[PDB]
Amino acid sequence: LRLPPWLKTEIPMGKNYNKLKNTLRNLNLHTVCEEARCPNIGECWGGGEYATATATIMLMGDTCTRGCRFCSVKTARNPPPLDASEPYNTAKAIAEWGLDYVVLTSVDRDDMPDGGAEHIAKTVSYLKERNPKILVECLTPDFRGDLKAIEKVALSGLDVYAHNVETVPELQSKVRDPRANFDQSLRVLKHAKKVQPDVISKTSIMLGLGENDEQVYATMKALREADVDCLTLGQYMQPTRRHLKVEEYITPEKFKYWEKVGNELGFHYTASGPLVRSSYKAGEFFLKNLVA
Amino acid sequence: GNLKRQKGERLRLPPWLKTEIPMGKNYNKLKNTLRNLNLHTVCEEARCPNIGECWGGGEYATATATIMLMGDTCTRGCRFCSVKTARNPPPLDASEPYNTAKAIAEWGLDYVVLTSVDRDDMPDGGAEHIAKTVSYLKERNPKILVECLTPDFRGDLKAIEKVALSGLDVYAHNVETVPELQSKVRDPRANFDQSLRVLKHAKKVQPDVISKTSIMLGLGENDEQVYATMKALREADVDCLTLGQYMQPTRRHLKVEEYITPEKFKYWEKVGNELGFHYTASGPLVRSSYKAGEFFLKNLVAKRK
Amino acid sequence: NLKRQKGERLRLPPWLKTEIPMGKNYNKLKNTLRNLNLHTVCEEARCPNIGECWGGGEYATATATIMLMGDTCTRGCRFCSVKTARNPPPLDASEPYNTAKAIAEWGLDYVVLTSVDRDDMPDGGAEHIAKTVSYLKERNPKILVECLTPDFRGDLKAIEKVALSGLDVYAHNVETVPELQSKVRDPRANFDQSLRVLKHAKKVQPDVISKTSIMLGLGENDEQVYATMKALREADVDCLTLGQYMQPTRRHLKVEEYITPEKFKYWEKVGNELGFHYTASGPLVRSSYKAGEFFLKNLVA
Amino acid sequence: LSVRKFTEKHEWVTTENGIGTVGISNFAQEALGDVVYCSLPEVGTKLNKQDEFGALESVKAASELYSPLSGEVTEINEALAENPGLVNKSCYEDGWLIKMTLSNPSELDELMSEEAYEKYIKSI
Amino acid sequence: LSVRKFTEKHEWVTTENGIGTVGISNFAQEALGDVVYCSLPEVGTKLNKQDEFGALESVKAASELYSPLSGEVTEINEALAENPGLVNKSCYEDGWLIKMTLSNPSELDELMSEEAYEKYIKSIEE
Amino acid sequence: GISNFAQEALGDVVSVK
Ligand SMILES: C[S@@+](CC[C@H](N)C(=O)[O-])C[C@H]1O[C@@H](n2cnc3c(N)ncnc32)[C@H](O)[C@@H]1O
Ligand SMILES: C[S@@+](CC[C@H](N)C(=O)[O-])C[C@H]1O[C@@H](n2cnc3c(N)ncnc32)[C@H](O)[C@@H]1O
Ligand SMILES: C[S@@+](CC[C@H](N)C(=O)[O-])C[C@H]1O[C@@H](n2cnc3c(N)ncnc32)[C@H](O)[C@@H]1O
Ligand SMILES: *C(=O)CCCC[C@@H](S)CC
Ligand SMILES: *C(=O)CCCC[C@@H](S)CC
Ligand SMILES: *C(=O)CCCC[C@@H](S)CC
Ligand code: SF4
Ligand code: SF4
Ligand code: SF4
Repeated sequence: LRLPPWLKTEIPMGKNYNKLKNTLRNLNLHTVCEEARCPNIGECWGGGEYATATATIMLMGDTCTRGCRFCSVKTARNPPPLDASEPYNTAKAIAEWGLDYVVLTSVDRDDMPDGGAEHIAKTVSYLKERNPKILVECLTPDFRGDLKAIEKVALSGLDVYAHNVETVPELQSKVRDPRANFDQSLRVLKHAKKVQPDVISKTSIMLGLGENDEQVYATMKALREADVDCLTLGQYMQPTRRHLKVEEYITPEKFKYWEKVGNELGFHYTASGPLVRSSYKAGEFFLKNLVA
Repeated sequence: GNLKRQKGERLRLPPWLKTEIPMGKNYNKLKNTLRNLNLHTVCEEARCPNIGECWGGGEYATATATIMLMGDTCTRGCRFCSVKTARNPPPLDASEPYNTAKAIAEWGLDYVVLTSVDRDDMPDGGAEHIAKTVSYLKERNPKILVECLTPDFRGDLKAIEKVALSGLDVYAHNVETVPELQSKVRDPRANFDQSLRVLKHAKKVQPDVISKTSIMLGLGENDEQVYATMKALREADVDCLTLGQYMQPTRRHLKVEEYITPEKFKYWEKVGNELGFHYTASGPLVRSSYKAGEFFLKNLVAKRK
Repeated sequence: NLKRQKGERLRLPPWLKTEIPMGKNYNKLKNTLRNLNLHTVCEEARCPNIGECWGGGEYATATATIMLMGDTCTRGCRFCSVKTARNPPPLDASEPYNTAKAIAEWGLDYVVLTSVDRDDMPDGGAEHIAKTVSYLKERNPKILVECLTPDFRGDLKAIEKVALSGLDVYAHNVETVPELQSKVRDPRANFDQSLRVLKHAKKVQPDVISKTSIMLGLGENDEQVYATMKALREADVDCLTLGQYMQPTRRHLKVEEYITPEKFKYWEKVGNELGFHYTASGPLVRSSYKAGEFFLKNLVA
Repeated sequence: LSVRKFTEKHEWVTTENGIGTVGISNFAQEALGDVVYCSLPEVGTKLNKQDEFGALESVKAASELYSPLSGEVTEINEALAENPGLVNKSCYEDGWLIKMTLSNPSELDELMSEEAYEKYIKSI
Repeated sequence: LSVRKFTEKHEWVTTENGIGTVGISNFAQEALGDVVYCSLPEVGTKLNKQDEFGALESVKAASELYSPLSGEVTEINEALAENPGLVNKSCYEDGWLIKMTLSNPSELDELMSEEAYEKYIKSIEE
Repeated sequence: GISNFAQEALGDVVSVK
């Protein structure tokens, strides 16, 4: 039982924030920020000085078919069916918020035959046809290694294909649902590079789940052997009392250390920090390292 | 004081960099002209310390400002420049070149400096938009002198040619820093060799035009790199040079690594004369557009020989 | 009310009011002159542009017109407030050397030299003026020198002495129209003689640039001014200056008419039609008023 | 509390129970930039009108603070030490500089009203 | 009769029995030249600090006059009507401009002394 | 105490993150 000082946040202020909160409920859309109970809700939904207010619309309802021990998203054996209006409504809300860079995600839908690859592809197609110059990033589930489902999402005009390994291989069974493993998540990023050679790969790992420095180095080196472009490192924080406890709060100085090691291995950009999540300032990192 | 930054810590502002809060009649006259025509200036967006001096004018000095074309949002994200950043800014205002000529006509300027954001979203980088502004200026007043602080256009020779053939009097493009600090200070779409090719190609297209560039000191460069840079600028046939102190515009931009002494700036002007520049505007608060019309007379002196 | 009656004097128009000269550059230039025993036509003729010319712009713009050969002229022009005496003191041999020191101390790229008339000197001081130009081109071969010389009573040898001194601009003023030469200028000067000075200057030195100045408001009319500008352009005079005559003291000529600023801008248009390389026209425009700026912005291209 | 009155050095003051709160105007903070250090006087410092009681230092600029009133410094904003951005973010509320007494309350008649200051900064 | 104090607009002032005598300094009259007309206010005119109460006109120059104090005009120099040259020939004695009462006797603290005005017109570092 | 709106978006006091 440890409580750190550099992981404290603020209660959401509603100057530019209720516009996003009321838009999500007008179109009956969900987001991963509210379900996962992220502390960076105020920073991401409301730019302090000059940061475009962004979000992460979570598709296919607020209930996941999987139960990951680090995630507080609701889990049900059979979630409600797909909403056909979700891909169309999402494209409107994103263009309404004036985003030049948007990142989309969704819960796992193991009950769907394609796992929702066609539903995600229609959300990107409606969003790119409406605004061709907007940048889209998809945090894709593993689809249980369905190479056809991964190909369908990667060929939807995607700019950055994102699928997270979450933690080191030795902690896959304790942290993630058994339907997800380390080698499977790598085959999601590898196959996206084969079907779409010009795509940008991106993944996120979490620290504080019992991993050591030796295990983390082998994971990043294996990701570079998978030709993964981008990497994200962040401190795992306990969502609810029912989920896993934090094992070790990584120091911000060591968080900065892995940023140099990522630059050594050749990662196109390594975003590391205690509060750094997958989509945390994703558009800002794109403008600083991926445009030449 | 310390004048050199220790790691983690930041420097105190030297007294020779303190300026007055801008206000007055000429300051508001220029402010009202810009807002009535939806125009922008790099003075405001880059937060120049010389606003009060340039916009305020004086007894015999005319109030002037450097109008910034193609919006207030750039496509580059330079870590030293407080100009806002977006990948796809709104489309160009077709009336901006025409309105710019009307703004200068109100101010009665004989020498005008123009600049712009970088528009990497535009196929020609806005070269035609800049050349159109010079045309309307010569149309409203044929006896006007125009200087263009021009973006690198990513080395596009046709874009550089279109600006250099617009009736321009001074073609200005800044290298900002020494080659060893280009990646840290500037957007990756800009590099040292590219900026010199811009200045070199402008002289090739229009030999009568004046080449002009600026360098910021205080970002971590040493004296060897500064002299090597100035030597390379002369070999690119750059006519004149400007040296100034880099000053942190906002909390989120690069910290000053060292505050150069006023005497050291006087030495770099001495080197500029040795290397053969027409003039070398060297000083802590000296910027590219600072008294540009006043320094233009130095070009006419060297041209006479 | 811009026309003058005999018993009445004209009121000073608002466009001719200037400020009292003071400041850093004004006192800097004035201290340099006193330490070298130098004189300027700005102070002696009491120019209203002293605050502007000696003020400059704090880089390479604080300028003044040094007056050689003492502050006392051998002639009495009814428009000039420079002192007059039959026997002025002899020339200071160090004045050409000290003048070059003052100009180098000011860091000027374009310098204007002038002097009183020395009709007591056998050459009118031409050698003295030429020696000052030689010292300037010695310390700074890049400098541009303009000489506002007297007429030397038409002495061809004295005119070419200054013209061949390495000069850049040879300036000599006709001051007024030919019909007002007797009223305005000393009888030792006339209109045709002033044109001979400019014609002979170019004749011996073709590369030189001619320059002359005229004062408006002494009783001339538009028909005489236009005819004078034709005779000047016929004499191959390159540059022309038009300005408003202003009464220096009570003992000098009264202003007959204050010419409007719009009329000065019309005469500038006439100078362009006649082919002058530039035409500096304005109420407060003098021969040396921004001379370097007019020279560089017109003659280099 | 009372209405806000400004001085020519772009400093405001509001009085309440004989205590004056002093800060800088929104026009001044936008002209200075991101404040990074607040040089404030110590409690008990006797101040006269137009006396320099401190200075504000931004990233690209610096400004010397002059006292709008005559009195004794009662309080300083300790929050500015760890968060000097309050001067830019909330110059009228959370970014006040010092609080002082009024040894000569008749000095408030010399300051400009909020309408007079808006005309002062716009030259109208 | 106390010592005279100068302004930044080259205006001196002496006080005696609560009456202030106003004129222009010797540095100003030399810069203006031969004065030919003196525009002076009428008696009883109330003046504030730095108010344009009159103006001087010379042959080659013209300068406005600003009151160094606040009060009511008591007397103007009638000798300047037919002899405007007294401002040049005697700016500190017989060439005074106006005489006025003093509303604020503490306004003398704002002005300069004989030494400070000399450093002000010569730009001497102090 | 604490607001219900804040409490529902606060977390689990042990908050938990
Ligand atoms: C909810 S998942 C959505 C994608 C898909 N449902 C999956 O996991 O494959 C999106 C992100 O939320 C993050 N997340 C959830 N709870 C978290 C926590 N307690 N600490 C840090 N990240 C968390 C994970 O890092 C994950 O990358
Ligand atoms: C709008 S840029 C014009 C050049 C063009 N937009 C480009 O980068 O290719 C205006 C100039 O302001 C100057 N500038 C911006 N921030 C500065 C700072 N913090 N300190 C000194 N100069 C600065 C730079 O010299 C820059 O060249
Ligand atoms: C520099 S000397 C002329 C040179 C030489 N002494 C000669 O007369 O041949 C006097 C100069 O001052 C100018 N000047 C003198 N008094 C003037 C006045 N009251 N108004 C306009 N110009 C005046 C004359 O035009 C002339 O150029
Ligand atoms: C708590 O740490 C949950 C973090 C959720 C991160 C989402 S908003 C983006 C990946
Ligand atoms: C900060 O120093 C920004 C400087 C901007 C210079 C502009 S006003 C002229 C090029
Ligand atoms: C009064 O008008 C005297 C003008 C003197 C002009 C000198 S400074 C240059 C010729
Ligand atoms: S797959 Fe795991 S982490 Fe993702 S939403 Fe479902 S339970 Fe949460
Ligand atoms: S290109 Fe760089 S220096 Fe020029 S406006 Fe854009 S950010 Fe500023
Ligand atoms: S010649 Fe005439 S104009 Fe020239 S200085 Fe002598 S009196 Fe003056």
